[PDB]
Amino acid sequence: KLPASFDAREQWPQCPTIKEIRDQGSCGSCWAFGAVEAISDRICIHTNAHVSVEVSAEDLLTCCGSMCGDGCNGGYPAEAWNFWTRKGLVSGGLYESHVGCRPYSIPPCEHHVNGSRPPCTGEGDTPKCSKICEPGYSPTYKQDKHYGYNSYSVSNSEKDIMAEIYKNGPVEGAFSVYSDFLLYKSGVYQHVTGEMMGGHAIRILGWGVENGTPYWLVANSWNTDWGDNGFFKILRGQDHCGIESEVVAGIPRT
Repeated sequence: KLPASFDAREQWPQCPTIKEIRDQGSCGSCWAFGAVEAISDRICIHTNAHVSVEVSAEDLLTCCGSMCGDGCNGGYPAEAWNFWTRKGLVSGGLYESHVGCRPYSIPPCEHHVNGSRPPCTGEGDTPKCSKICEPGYSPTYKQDKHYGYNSYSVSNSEKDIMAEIYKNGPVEGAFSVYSDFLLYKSGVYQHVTGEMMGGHAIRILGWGVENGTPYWLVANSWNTDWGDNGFFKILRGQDHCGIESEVVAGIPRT
């Protein structure tokens, strides 16, 4: 029995990461961001908020290597969660936050919107895998690793995905980004036209029905000035743009 609407931000109010929107910068690291964001949320949910950390996008992006794909050139969500179970992920906050072991090294930028930051450019170089924490942070890189207990894909079934989010927290997903999605502002996105811009991985954290239209509540990784404060809603129940076909998650290892 699942609720008709659900928002992980309201279900687990003591988990700040669930509400946080990150910026992948000028790097096609969405595959890593959707994973570390969901993992962050799950670690907090898993420990009843006793442990709440921003898992490092940098660590995943830079240290997984070819197994996860091509760093800033694109990657595989499935392997992102596998890396978490196999090698673990240290903490790390936003660019220049000096938060955590390995904060993100790529600067934030304007993603399809005007703003005070520089406009995003084409996927840059992937930073090096540096297995050491930033100065002043404790514990050591090895000791700060947070491991996944397991990882799995979720079937292409809205009920299965809703049940997964309901029970275990936000998940990572991916969908086809068309040009008519770029200027999203609010409402339930439904693809009607546009050039297929490429697959994009994100974090799904809830669902609902807005004026009869069923939707998934999703966090993008394009900062807070893109979309609806960084989030968006997309049509649910018809594997729209493949939104229900690339869902992956996993349970944290204490």
